[PDB]
Amino acid sequence: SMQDPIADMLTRIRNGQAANKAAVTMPSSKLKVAIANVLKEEGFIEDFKVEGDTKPELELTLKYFQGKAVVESIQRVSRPGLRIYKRKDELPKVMAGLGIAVVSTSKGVMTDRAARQAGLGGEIICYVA
Amino acid sequence: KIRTLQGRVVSDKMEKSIVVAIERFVKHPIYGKFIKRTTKLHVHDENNECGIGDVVEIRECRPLSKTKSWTLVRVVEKA
Amino acid sequence: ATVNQLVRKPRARKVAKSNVPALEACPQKRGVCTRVYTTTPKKPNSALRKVCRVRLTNGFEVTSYIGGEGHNLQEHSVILIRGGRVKDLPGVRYHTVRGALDCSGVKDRKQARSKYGVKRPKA
RNA sequence: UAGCUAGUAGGUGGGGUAACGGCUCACCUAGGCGACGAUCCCUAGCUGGUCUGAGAGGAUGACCAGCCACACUGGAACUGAGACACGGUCCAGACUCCUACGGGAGGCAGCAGUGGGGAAUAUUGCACAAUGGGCGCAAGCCUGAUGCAGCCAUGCCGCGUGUAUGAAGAAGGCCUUCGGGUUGUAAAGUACUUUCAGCGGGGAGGAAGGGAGUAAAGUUAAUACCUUUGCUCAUUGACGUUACCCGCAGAAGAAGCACCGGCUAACUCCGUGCCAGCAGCCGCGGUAAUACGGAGGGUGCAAGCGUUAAUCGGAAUUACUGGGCGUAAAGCGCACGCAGGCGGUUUGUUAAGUCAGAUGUGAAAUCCCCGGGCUCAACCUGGGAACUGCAUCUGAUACUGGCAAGCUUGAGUCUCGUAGAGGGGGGUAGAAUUCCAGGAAUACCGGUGGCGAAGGCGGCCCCCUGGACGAAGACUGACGCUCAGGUGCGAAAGCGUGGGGAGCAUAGUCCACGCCGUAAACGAUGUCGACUUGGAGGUUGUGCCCUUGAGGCGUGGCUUCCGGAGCUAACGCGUUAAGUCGACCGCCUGGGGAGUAC
Ligand SMILES: [Mg+2]
Repeated sequence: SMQDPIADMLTRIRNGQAANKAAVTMPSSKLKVAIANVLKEEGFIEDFKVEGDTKPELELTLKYFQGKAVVESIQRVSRPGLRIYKRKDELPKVMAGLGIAVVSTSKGVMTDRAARQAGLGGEIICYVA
Repeated sequence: KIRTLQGRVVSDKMEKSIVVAIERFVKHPIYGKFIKRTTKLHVHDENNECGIGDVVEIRECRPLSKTKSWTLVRVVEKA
Repeated sequence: ATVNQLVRKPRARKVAKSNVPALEACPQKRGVCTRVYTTTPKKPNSALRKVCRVRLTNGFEVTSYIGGEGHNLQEHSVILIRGGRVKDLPGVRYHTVRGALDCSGVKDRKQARSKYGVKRPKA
């Protein structure tokens, strides 16, 4: 990317959700390992392998259950220059809470249940559905 | 001790008196954007011990002159 | 638009103006009867209508339609205006209070009385 | 409206106020504020909240409550704890008033009233009985603040104007195809009850204090006096011939108003015939008007109903949650860029951004939820929640941000070649072409080529210069992308000054020095970056491969031509986007008047 590494990643993934390729790959900062170690665990994709040490870079495995593809409607919201630092008792539940809401907390990125369990919100990263 | 408001020096063409701007973020009240806004307030100091371009710690004081109600405490930056 | 195009200048309005300029924030103004004119409407209509130009009290002079079923106007006395423009005649953007100071009612309507100077007939 | 400002901006000093002070007077210093909108002209009192909106947001500031400003119009002060002083003084005037002409009085932006301008907004009311105020040792005085009463459907929430039964489906009205139908169980007539108003009689609480007596452990002469506590009588309301309860008549006093073509709930007939007329838009009327006028019947609402005026809503129709620009209004003709906005990649670190935790604080009253009181409801009300806020301590380090340290892909310099109407100057000169000499500029290549940021630029060779490209290496370590103003380059003509005159429009066209910035200056498609089915041709390279070749597989770059998904109102775009996005800039919000008035 030039001027957001995480926004321009989220174009790269769901273009794989429009031709149903197997593996996708983007140049991977240490933040970017902490991105898809949430999407795997909540079940939206399957497996990933970092590789490279002068170009640290990922091998994400997609997940399309049918002709239907699992990662339906992912959206970045906090785009740079429009930071929305949510207080935690405003929190965006995604699609009546049926999805997950990736929030950049202190204690990590892994965020469904920061509403009650962790107990501190922050900058939204992206809605996920 | 109030907050020890950090600021800069903009100009010194005055007799024992300086001009301080202060960096300051804010939510823009209707759009939700962060505009870096700065103010401009005259500050009393005697020794001319800070130069044009430093970084200054400031508390309030008695209103000495017109247009100037802040004394220097100390300086944390050379020119 | 971009956020930093709405910042340095706000969203300006879409300004709305008044089309009853005999307000002065009022609903009814008094008038002293310049003439009675009998001009004609446009192409889809016929049958020339009854209008009067009116000398107001704010300082203006403007025209007004004298509807009903026949009128009673010697032309050096008082009327009262209502607004609510006629579509037909070019320039008449008013009405008259049918039954007011010096401009009495119409000769015996019996449906929709109150919008003209017709009161309860006999009972 | 882009410049403003000298007591202006600052410092020693005196002087000055209750207080810091340029608050003033001499002196020195030469500043101060400003695109994060100063001076300027126009307009306006500000908030808690009211209205509307699901929300954000939008117009509002009347009432009750907070805070300033002003007392006929300009001034200055005196007293005072407090004023630059509404029912005080002085200086003027101005109106206004009065005068023996010499002079004196005047101020409803107090309540109640007149004139008047007005669409229109009320009584020359009663009481100190309440709660507050002032003065007091209280008594009490005083209070056009408050407590009340008249005025007016201006608004809100009740409430009645009767309920049963009843057809022969009555006379009656209009419709009628003359079979009838409908009004209509409607009425009549039998049953039945009097709310409220009429009228009659008793009849809560808003009243505690105060004053009088009489008791107490009071402190002092131990019982004088007084202060406090408890007891006893008399008491004390404007409203108010009160609220409410009770008594008797007799269906008895009590129903309008708009619409009826479409949106929009309700229809048929007479009269009129593009005349009279309706109307919010669509529109109706020129012999059969479900729209005009009238009559029956219907609809909706109701003691009001319509009309007009006024704000939001529908309006995603100024869009932050919630828009758009290839043709529907809309991408500056094009370039670098200043202040602005925005970060590759790793570690350290700080804790401002933000999250968390409390502690302050957000006046009470409205809004909101459980709960009380008026016979219910409006309304009055107890407690909560909420007031989305700002300031402080403690905590958190993932993102972001300043400081410190790095690494190679963004970018950038070098080497090295390659292709080319990129220009500037200098002269050159014909495949061609009028006059008696020379003005012009390409025939060919010439094209879907090719250059450049665009307008653009084509003879030939050299000269100074401009950009891109490829093959490798090398090192710089974020050094970048974008742009309001800003400054350049700017098709024709026109014009200026200095000449010419053929091809041929009589200057001008042509060179040149200066203005002029204009246009289909129309990819009618800002810019950079990364991603996604493609297929055939263009042209520039250059790696591998018997190069064994004109040639294959790659692999660079830009430009064509048709087309998937996706998208678009279509038409269509479609790896050079308009498709999925991110950062930033320009611009539009119905047509005419108008690229015009000043
Ligand atoms: Mg009583």
